[PDB]
Amino acid sequence: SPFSVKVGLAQMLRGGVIMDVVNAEQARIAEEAGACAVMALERVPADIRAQGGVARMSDPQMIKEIKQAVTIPVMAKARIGHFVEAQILEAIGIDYIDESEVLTLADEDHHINKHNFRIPFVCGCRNLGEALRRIREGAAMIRTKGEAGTGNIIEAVRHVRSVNGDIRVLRNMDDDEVFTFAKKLAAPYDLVMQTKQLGRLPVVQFAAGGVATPADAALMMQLGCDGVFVGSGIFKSGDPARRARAIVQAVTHYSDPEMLVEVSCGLG
Amino acid sequence: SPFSVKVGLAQMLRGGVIMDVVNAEQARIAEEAGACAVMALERVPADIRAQGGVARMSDPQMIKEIKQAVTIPVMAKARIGHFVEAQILEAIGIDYIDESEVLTLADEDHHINKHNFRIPFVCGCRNLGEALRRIREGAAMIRTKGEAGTGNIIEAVRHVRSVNGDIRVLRNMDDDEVFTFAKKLAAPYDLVMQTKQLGRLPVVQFAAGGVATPADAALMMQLGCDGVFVGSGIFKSGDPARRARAIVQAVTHYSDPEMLVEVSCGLG
Amino acid sequence: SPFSVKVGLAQMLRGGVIMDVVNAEQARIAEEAGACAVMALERVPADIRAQGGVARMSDPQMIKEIKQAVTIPVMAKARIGHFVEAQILEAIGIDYIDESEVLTLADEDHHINKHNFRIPFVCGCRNLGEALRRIREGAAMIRTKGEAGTGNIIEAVRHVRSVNGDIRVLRNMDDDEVFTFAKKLAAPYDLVMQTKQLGRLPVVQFAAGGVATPADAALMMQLGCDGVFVGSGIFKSGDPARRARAIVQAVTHYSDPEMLVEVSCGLG
Amino acid sequence: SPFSVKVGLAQMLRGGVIMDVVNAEQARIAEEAGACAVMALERVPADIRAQGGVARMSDPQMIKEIKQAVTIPVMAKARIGHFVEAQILEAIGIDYIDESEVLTLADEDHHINKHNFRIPFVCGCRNLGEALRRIREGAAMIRTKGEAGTGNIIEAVRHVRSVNGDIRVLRNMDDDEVFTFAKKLAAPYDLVMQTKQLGRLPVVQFAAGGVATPADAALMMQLGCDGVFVGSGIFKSGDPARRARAIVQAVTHYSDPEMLVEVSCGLG
Amino acid sequence: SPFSVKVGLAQMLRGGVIMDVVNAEQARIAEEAGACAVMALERVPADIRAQGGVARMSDPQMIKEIKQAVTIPVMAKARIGHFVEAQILEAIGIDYIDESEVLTLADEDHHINKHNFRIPFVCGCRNLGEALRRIREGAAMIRTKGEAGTGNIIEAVRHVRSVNGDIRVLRNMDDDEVFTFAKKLAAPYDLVMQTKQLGRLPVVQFAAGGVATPADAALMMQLGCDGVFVGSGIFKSGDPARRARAIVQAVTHYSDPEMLVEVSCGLG
Repeated sequence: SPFSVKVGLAQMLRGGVIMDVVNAEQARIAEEAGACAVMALERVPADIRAQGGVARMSDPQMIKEIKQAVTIPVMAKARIGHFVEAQILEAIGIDYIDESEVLTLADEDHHINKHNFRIPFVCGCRNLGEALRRIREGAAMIRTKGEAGTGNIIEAVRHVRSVNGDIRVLRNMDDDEVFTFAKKLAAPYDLVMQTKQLGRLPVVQFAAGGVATPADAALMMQLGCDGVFVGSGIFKSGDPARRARAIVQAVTHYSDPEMLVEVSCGLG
Repeated sequence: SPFSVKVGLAQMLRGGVIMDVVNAEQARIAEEAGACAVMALERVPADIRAQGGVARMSDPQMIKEIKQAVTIPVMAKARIGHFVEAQILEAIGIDYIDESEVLTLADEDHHINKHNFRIPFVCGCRNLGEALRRIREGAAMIRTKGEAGTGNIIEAVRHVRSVNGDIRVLRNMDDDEVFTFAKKLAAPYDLVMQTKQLGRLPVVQFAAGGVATPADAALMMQLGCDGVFVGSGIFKSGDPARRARAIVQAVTHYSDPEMLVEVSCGLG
Repeated sequence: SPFSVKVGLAQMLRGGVIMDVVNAEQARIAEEAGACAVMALERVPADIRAQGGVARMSDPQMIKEIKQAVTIPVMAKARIGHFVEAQILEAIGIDYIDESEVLTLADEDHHINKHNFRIPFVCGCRNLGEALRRIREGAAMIRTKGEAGTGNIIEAVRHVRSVNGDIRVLRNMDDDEVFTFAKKLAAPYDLVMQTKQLGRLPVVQFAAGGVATPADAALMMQLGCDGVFVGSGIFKSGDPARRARAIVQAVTHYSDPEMLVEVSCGLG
Repeated sequence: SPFSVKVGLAQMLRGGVIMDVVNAEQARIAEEAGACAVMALERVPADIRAQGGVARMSDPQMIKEIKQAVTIPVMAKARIGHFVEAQILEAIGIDYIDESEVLTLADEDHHINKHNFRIPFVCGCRNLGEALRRIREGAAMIRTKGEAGTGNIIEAVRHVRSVNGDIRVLRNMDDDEVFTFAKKLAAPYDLVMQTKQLGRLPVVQFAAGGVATPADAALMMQLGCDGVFVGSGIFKSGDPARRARAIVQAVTHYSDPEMLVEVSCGLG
Repeated sequence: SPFSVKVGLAQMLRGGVIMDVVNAEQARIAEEAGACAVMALERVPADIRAQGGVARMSDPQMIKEIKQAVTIPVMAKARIGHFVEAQILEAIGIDYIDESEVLTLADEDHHINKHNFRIPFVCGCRNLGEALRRIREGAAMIRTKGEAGTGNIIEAVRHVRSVNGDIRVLRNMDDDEVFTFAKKLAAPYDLVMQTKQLGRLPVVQFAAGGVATPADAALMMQLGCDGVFVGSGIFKSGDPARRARAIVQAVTHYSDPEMLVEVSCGLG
């Protein structure tokens, strides 16, 4: 299928960090720091909503600027259910669309049908049922919804633990009981059974929302994530290159405390 | 698959009437009247529950007596979730097991995993979501839950209309909206989409529970059922052979009022 | 249209009394007493429900017996929503079908589509909205739901007053306000506007349920009904011929107190 | 009828964009950009209500100025239920009256009787029942109520999906069930049945309220609208001519992502 | 009676506009513009209450100034239940007292006994029952309570429609039912029956509260009012003479759209 191609595409991000960037300068710092992809963002949606505005797809022009500035994959956000925003993003020729709850919802009841696109989608989830629903709709990659722009990892920890815990429950579960389990999750039975066989999520699972420090990033990796997303927080500080490198280093060496000491020492 | 074989098996019952019988005499009357199958029943579960007892699988001996007495397929009831009752019934070599809510529930949370058997199962449903869940569990044939032993068709009409109505809703529905629809039904998405393509249920759909008269049986057929189940009510009356024939005739000639007049004239 | 033909058919009953009969003897007494039609009834539905049973269409045989016994029109009851019962009744060749809430409901959500039949239907109503809904479905004649087999006129008076009162409200109403009025009635606007122009119901309106005495029958006529239905109560008394005649006489001479004295004097 | 003439009048706007304008300068920009009509507006009602004022019909003088400045049809708003505002607008000789919930309600219980006018009316709706009610009152054209002056498309998407979804439900629905369906919609049965036969709304259906970007406009068209309304937002920006052209282009080429990229590139 | 004399006095205002004036200059503009009476007002009660003060009878001196300045009748407000304020107003020799809910209530439970005065009273009402109660107390003229100093006609429309609608209901109503109707209105039966015979209110019925534009004034007249009250809004604008004349012209020519266009064109 093209689906498995998209899934495979997403797997090459495993082990990596993805950074929110608002311009080409930041994008290069990200790339040099060793980010595996960048997320293009006209403005931080936190700030647009804090001022009571609607947060939409970013201007294609500014996305084009970032796509040119770097050789690593570029991602951008479409509003949930806004399949035309996604068509535009596909046509600009970015690598991944993030169907993002951080932007203003466009459809209260329906997500984008992501199978109708040739490029892979990221979606958020709070639990396994939601993850499996996004995947069936054609998401090639899952992140935690976490908590947008607070710096608080508590929500991301809840989500990772929730998802991973249900997968562990599912792995050992009497097969006869999986029907009821699928009902309670309101998830497609066929994806539930596949998740059972795999013993993990059929797609790459990243942590997102709240990851603020190297320690946070490493925690996410130790809890069994495949990678992390980081916000614009990195670039709103001193030596952005250093803070960027630190989080990449944390994710690469997530089980080496000595390394984590080094990258955290003197960050502010 | 063996699944499609079981589904195909069940199609031979299309256009037919299935009658509850409590002995071999009744079974022969049923067969001669033109019933397409019989349902073997130690005792009427209505009466066992009315006297506050538990209603279980029938004695294999009495089932064996009925299997011998007739050449039409024989069905018997297993309690919901009682997979060992089903194993016994399979080994006796009956034709269809009815996983029946009319018997005392054995498992509050789980139905039998019907895929683990080589003979086909009937299950009940009140709506499409329930039907699709029973099918995914491996039911080869669906009936309405209706209302056991009241003679009141109202519940069966509700169920037929409910199921058929949702199928019609599903047939025309924007494909992008079917994901959410599957969530709301708590039904496997893949079976929902298949039902959409077929424009009907993937399995034979019978009416059951409350069908008392020729008019009732014909109504069910006109509402789009593939056949009907009838209770032991038939044999608690004056000329059981006549009443039996009448319901068969009603189902065969369900769109011929003239015929329905004839079979109803002078029944009591 | 055939609709207007059915409406016209029903208008021939204007000024008349319709009597429930359970056999041919009673039917002839009814006819000779001057009833404009008879309602065939295997058994009184009151008694079938009082014993917790289901009340359905009557046996066509006993209906045939009554159709033969008399030259006045014969009516019979179909369960609400039971369109096959109605097909049978049509094919027997009776004159009017009563879609009757006195029988056990067959469809909780839908009435018979009465346009699909060539013979006229009676329906019950409690108010104008309900009346207009039954008419749009193709009822040619409206009766009050009243109160089955209590002998208590209070419900019938409520219904007549309700319907007539809303018609009077409608007759004078600002045309610009009729849209909202139709919304509140949940009735088809086109039938509402027609009722406004006519200043009465587009169909014959009879009183039913609770009419026990000559005084009751005359009251209904004075309140603006076109005729009345009477139950089997008549025949559960002395000189049924006398009691029958009395109600007919009451309806014919409903504004002549002297007559009403005469027919009521010495009845019980 | 004059009704079908008004419906036909409105159909000429199919495929088009209608823009809110507050003066003649803006009106010409709209016309040159390729708008199919303009909506004349003294002031943005959002601002009048935000300052706690009453929003009424616009001054006829300023409407006259805009009618002269352009050759495309002119629309103006009357308060709901304010039939005299509508008479004035008709007499000024504008092309379409919008009975608009964006203005201060004049009649809590009744809309204008739009049949009493010779020029066509637009009304808003949230669902099919409301649409069919406005049409029966004589609206020649339906728009979504959406959400006035937020730039948030979510309400408009809900409304389109709602209306279109119920039409799809209605298209396939058992005819016998349409009576109850009309009751639940509180909509005229005759218009419900007509909508069933047509398989779409008897009138042009436009999207309105929240449409902010080319992507939004195209989404509405992809969801099956016949055209869109846009607010004064367009003219509160740089090169208003460019932003205006962009939305027109988006609606014309709503299924061409490449086009949508071009018109969205560099908009701000 | 003196009552019918007062009623007749009030009828000579039929067809007219009454304007709130706060000085003699405004009073003359009103008179020249063709107002049929003026309402003397020390200060706008809206402003006295907006500043948390009590709004009472106006200073007799300022009322005397207005009575001298014009030859048209002068009205003034007394607080509800404040019969001594009314005695003072009578003694000053004004023409009409308005027992006004716009002023601070003086008696929570009782209105002025208006029969004890030789000059006619105006009272407000929201519905027919309230109107009939005020009349029995001796009001010679009824206005809607509407909504003081908002410019919003919605409340006045509600009241007119309410009153007129109940009168229409009453006109056609079965006489036998009028007793209960009077109970539900908590209105004197004798005035209810009189209103029934007349087919309208026994006294002049004016619209008041919210009438802001010519269109508003004409709407009130088209809904069946006998005249309108207008607030000080007129004089808080440009060319007060023009705006004054416009509303008078609107009420005189309330069914001529062309006229309404002319008087509304260029008002602001």
